[PDB]
Amino acid sequence: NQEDSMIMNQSSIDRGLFRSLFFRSYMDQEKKYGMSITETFEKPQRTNTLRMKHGTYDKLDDDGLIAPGVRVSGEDVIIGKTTPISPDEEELGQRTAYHSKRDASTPLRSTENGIVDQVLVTTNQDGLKFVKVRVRTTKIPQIGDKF
Amino acid sequence: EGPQVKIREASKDNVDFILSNVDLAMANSLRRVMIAEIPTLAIDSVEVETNTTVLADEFIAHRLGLIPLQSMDIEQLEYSRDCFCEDHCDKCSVVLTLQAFGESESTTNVYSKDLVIVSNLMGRNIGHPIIQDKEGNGVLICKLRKGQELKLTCVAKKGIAKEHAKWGPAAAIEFEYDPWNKLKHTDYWYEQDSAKEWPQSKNCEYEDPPNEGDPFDYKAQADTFYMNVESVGSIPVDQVVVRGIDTLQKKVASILLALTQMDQD
Amino acid sequence: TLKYICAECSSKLSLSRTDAVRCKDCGHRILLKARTKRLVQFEAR
Amino acid sequence: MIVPVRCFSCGKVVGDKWESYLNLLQEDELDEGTALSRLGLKRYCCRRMILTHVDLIEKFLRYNPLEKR
Amino acid sequence: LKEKAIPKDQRATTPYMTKYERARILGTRALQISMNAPVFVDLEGETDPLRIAMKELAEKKIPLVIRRYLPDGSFEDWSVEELIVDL
Amino acid sequence: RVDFSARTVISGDPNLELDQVGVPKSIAKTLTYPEVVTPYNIDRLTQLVRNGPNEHPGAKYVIRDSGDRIDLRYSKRAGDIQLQYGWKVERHIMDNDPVLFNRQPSLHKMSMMAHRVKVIPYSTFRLNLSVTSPYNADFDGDEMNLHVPQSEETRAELSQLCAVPLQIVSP
Amino acid sequence: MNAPDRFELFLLGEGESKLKIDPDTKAPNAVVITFEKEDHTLGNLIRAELLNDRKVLFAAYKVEHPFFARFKLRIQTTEGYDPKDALKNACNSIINKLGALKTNFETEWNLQTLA
RNA sequence: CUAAGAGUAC
Ligand SMILES: [Mg+2]
Ligand SMILES: [Zn+2]
Ligand SMILES: [Zn+2]
Ligand SMILES: [Zn+2]
Repeated sequence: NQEDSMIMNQSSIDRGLFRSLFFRSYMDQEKKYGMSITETFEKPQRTNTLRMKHGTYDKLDDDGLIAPGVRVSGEDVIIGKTTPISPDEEELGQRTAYHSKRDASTPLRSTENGIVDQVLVTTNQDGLKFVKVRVRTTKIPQIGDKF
Repeated sequence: EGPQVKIREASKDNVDFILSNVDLAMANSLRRVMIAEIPTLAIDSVEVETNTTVLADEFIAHRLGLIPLQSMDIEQLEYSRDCFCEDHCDKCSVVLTLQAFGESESTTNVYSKDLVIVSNLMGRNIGHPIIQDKEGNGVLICKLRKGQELKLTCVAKKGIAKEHAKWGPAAAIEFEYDPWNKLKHTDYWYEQDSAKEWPQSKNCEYEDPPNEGDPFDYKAQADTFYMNVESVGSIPVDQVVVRGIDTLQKKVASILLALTQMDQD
Repeated sequence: TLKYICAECSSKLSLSRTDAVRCKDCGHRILLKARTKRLVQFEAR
Repeated sequence: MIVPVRCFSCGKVVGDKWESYLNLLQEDELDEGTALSRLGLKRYCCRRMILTHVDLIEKFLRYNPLEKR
Repeated sequence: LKEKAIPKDQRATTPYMTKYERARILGTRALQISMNAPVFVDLEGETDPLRIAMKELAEKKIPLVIRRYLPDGSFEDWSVEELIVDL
Repeated sequence: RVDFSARTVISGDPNLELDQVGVPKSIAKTLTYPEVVTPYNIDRLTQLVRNGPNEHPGAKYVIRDSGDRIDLRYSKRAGDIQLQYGWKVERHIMDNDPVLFNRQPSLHKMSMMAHRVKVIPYSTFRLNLSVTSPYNADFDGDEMNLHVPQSEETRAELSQLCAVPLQIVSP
Repeated sequence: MNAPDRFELFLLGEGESKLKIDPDTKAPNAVVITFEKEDHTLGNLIRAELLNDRKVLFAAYKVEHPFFARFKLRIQTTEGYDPKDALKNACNSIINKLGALKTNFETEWNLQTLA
């Protein structure tokens, strides 16, 4: 405990001393890039999607979200969004005319993890659907925390 | 012949005794073992089917893991790590189930008397949550407004307080020796007179006060300890002491066994 | 289809992609997705 | 939030002494020290556990449930 | 380079190896050993290139020379053999 | 901005030597050192490659002489890799590795001394109490940085010129 | 993140044994015994019982780091006395004393009427 | 990308 260090009792921590909850919210909107270029919340498919992130998409259900209660780790996709693009482009070796959508997903923070607490769907001022995903984790005191 | 014991107070949850004719190391080792080496049963895994309460799931799981459970026959249960089942079975765990609904117009208190044992116990005396108060309701687990429901299933394994403090059966253990400071193991802080400023311990009545003129006894060692063991409730307070002695003896015997088995190879 | 709950009715509403995001009982536009059915495992520690 | 199950310092079970404590303060008109001594909390580690608790769960319960069945 | 090279018979620098010279000699020799250069000393089981180079320096089997540059551009060539490693 | 650097909170440790620094295990797994494959170290480098990058100690990459870089993640599918003299194994930093250690308001040389790695199982850099005076570092929330040398020359001069014991008496 | 599992404090790891004995080259007839997954509880007791022995010249123990559950016990006995034998006798004495203590406590507890 | 704000250790 020299130089402003502290010695905290491990057993007291085990019984609930200074334990905390942490909530983080991710917001996402679908936006009208044009008259009929509206983004759509969905589960992207590798068959017809570009720039899909290296994180797993398995945890997303049909409407491109995650039901509350599912454990999520770093870089896992929690909001699946796609935007239309001009078709008939061939490049990169594995890009065919089927890749008519660009992935605009929102992955979880690369360092954080926890249980998805609450997802909320609603409409913005312009009338377009948007969502907010709140994720809950537990912070237990350890070596390095400041008191 | 050996360590001698004389107990002053015997209660349901406290035992107060004197441990004489024994070394300081032995008494301290016994105290440490009683603190964090006696196996006990406690809830370890929680499956939350439904939770519409105002508390988080891991909040309730943390509260549930801290509920004391009967551990009289915990020696018959096996650790989950050295059992042949997949995740949990009847030979190594006890399955409880909590199911509460807020059907009343007022707030409904979910206590620990509402926990129900589902898995068969095969005649053992483990699993039942410990009830202490006069009302009969155990630990207040949660509270429900009207229309809120909490359904969950708990798996309880055996463990020791080293792995987690929730498995500790011993609460606070009072330990004292040499109330009159005849061994001079402390140098008393004082302003005017150290005798007036330091209150006498209750154990000073059990030893002869120093004559105030005799020379310092440099050959005297430390013995005749005064101890008081409290029980959380998982096991009776006398069983805490007995099983602590047994566990320390087992540790020393295991050292002997390892020494002999590596001596023969 | 996928289920949601109104923010101020606690009413269960199954909606598809083409459905407008509203409550059919009060017209509220805030909806909360329903709890998942897959089991959740918690360490009581 | 809600009364802790066990004392942080020693580990004595204090989670079942909350409603009795409130009853002693209300029905018997006892002061806090006598009520704590009546429940068997003799070490000040347990006395601070019960004495300083703020029962925020009631405020949370005042709001209507999000999912009502 | 003929004009620059101070003849060996009238070098005027210290005969002691400096700390920087020793550090760079050890680094260079350890780097060469790591790239499968032949070893000039018998190994007693050591495998770390740095300590191999240290052993080579202890008994003066490092075939390198330091070119100490004077501020005017002239230089003196001191072999590692003849430099006294007092430090 | 440079690569092969780490930064985190510091805590004191009376059980460490003066020239040692305690390195968190995850930091030790992220930072790597490229070791040239030699007849003297073929066995242990092969063993580290077999262990892989997910457990410590282990290797994260294999740099071939052709320049191709075998990522040990996703390489277990291809099977065991045979090492050849002259290749490089980019492997986790182990014990007794010279590392430069710094506290950012660096006002003099002794604030950038070189320590020896000691892998520890927590999330803070651990250093001796006595060495905190040249760093002007407390443990009230201070953060410090770690730089890993990537060659034998830099490693050698970092151990032979910037080592903590050599800086005990300051000019 | 970097926090190790708690069961590592007492469960023997894979490929390691409870005891390992190394001869000590500093002094004659001295050994160093490393106990794995142990702490002050056993070390202090073993040290004290060894110091009770009359043919033990030196007995000490130390836990080198709080992070890891292991300790080192140095034992040096007189000539012609194996330090392993001294350890065996210390453990036997500890076991006998604990057994007598358990018997005495059970007999004293059985005499209670207010329990 | 830019701008702005709150900071942490000196
Ligand atoms: Mg500071
Ligand atoms: Zn089983
Ligand atoms: Zn509605
Ligand atoms: Zn207490």
